[PDB]
Amino acid sequence: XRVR
Amino acid sequence: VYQEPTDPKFPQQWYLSGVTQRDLNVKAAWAQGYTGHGIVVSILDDGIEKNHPDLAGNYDPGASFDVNDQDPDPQPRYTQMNDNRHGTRCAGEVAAVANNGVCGVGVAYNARIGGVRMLDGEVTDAVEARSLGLNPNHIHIYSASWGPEDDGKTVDGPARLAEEAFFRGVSQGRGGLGSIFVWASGNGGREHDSCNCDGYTNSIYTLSISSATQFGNVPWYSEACSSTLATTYSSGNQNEKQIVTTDLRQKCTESHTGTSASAPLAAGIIALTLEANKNLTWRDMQHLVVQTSKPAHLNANDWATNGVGRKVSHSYGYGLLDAGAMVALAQNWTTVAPQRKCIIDILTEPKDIGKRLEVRKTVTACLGEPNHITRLEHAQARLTLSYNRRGDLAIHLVSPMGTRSTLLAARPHDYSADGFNDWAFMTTHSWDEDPSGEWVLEIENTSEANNYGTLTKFTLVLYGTASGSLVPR
Ligand SMILES: [Ca+2]
Ligand SMILES: [Ca+2]
Ligand SMILES: [Ca+2]
Ligand SMILES: [Cl-]
Ligand code: NA
Ligand code: NA
Ligand code: NA
Ligand code: NA
Repeated sequence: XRVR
Repeated sequence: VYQEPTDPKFPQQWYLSGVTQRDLNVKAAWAQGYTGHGIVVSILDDGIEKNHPDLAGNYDPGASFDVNDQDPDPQPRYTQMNDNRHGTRCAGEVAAVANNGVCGVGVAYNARIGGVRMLDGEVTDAVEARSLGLNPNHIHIYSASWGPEDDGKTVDGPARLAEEAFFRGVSQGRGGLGSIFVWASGNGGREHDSCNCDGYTNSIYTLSISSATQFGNVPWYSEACSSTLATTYSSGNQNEKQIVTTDLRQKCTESHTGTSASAPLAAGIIALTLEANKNLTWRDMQHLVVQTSKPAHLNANDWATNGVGRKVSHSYGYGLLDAGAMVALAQNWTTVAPQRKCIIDILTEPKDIGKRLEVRKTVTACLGEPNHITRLEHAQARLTLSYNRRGDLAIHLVSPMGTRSTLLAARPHDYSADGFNDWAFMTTHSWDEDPSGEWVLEIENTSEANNYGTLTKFTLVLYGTASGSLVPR
């Protein structure tokens, strides 16, 4: 997997 | 009588109010008396600087948890690179304190704001589920400016625990009215990503929010898809202004950017809307967004008018949020009828895709049954197909009212041979249309290559009601  | 905030950077918050009409019309909601009092928003991210000079007055420990370390304190982990600044920037957009001589103001500057520290670590299914399901009878609105990788190749969505959290949240959260989940539609524009390949944004339980630049254009990072509901301003080129918010280490920043800034602004506007009517259900909120959002002066090459006269774009959904119009419409809102679900299995045999496949089906949308739908909300085309190069596919769905939704555009970087396994492509573009009649699914190979595959399942899933329509726009 999860990215900002 | 209403006096606007005096904070030093409030004049730089061009997206909250201006004479130009290129704004979210938030001051008009403030002047009606709605500033977020009594509403609780939680930022699901890498933490929240709870002692920040412009957050401390609104911080809510009941809206906060640290899932990465399993403790109550969501304070970010400080590093030299300031990696964990992202959640604090999102929080200030929602609920930075007003009239305190510090930085600017949140959209809902009297709301209570918390954070879930959950991105700073391995983000498992269980981590997402514990964050989405945090204190669901205290938190009203959850804001998520994160998701699967925007490489333009990934197809990924919530796994079982997270999907269970969404369903528990909208069913039992907020006293049964339903948790409000606000999602950033994504930053994969440069990779030609599609936010319908993202199951968080593609979910009917989230309000997926896209971005517009100050000059009203589709930003470089923007992802187009049919599941996006509406738009708020964010950053663009270096001549366009950016978002003003609280930064890590108790600072103020005027350069918050990307899809990340759009969801918190929508979450703040929804907080104002809940203050104006605390009895709104999760579906009520999406109806309000559809009815009040404003296309005008947003530039796109794909604006289309749907079957009930509303303009819709794959870059912007129904357009820019309008906070003044949201809170005005919310006050005397009549709760929508219970949600009906009509499941239509389209195929009688598998179909080779080849260069192009068109599947036509005339439906009755559960005529004569308690799940009869004459007023569509979300529609899904749940597709199972094999194909040798997934990113060469483009998929369109045409409603009986003639509204053509792009379910999937070409993704040049998606080389996958995995196909789609009951993937629920979702469109908001036929909201309020009668779904009876001929639906058309189009699958086409957009490349010159000799590609091959088979569509083995097409379930058309319609959600909606059978009462309460407005005269078309
Ligand atoms: Ca902690
Ligand atoms: Ca302030
Ligand atoms: Ca994406
Ligand atoms: Cl369902
Ligand atoms: Na319920
Ligand atoms: Na969604
Ligand atoms: Na029809
Ligand atoms: Na037709």
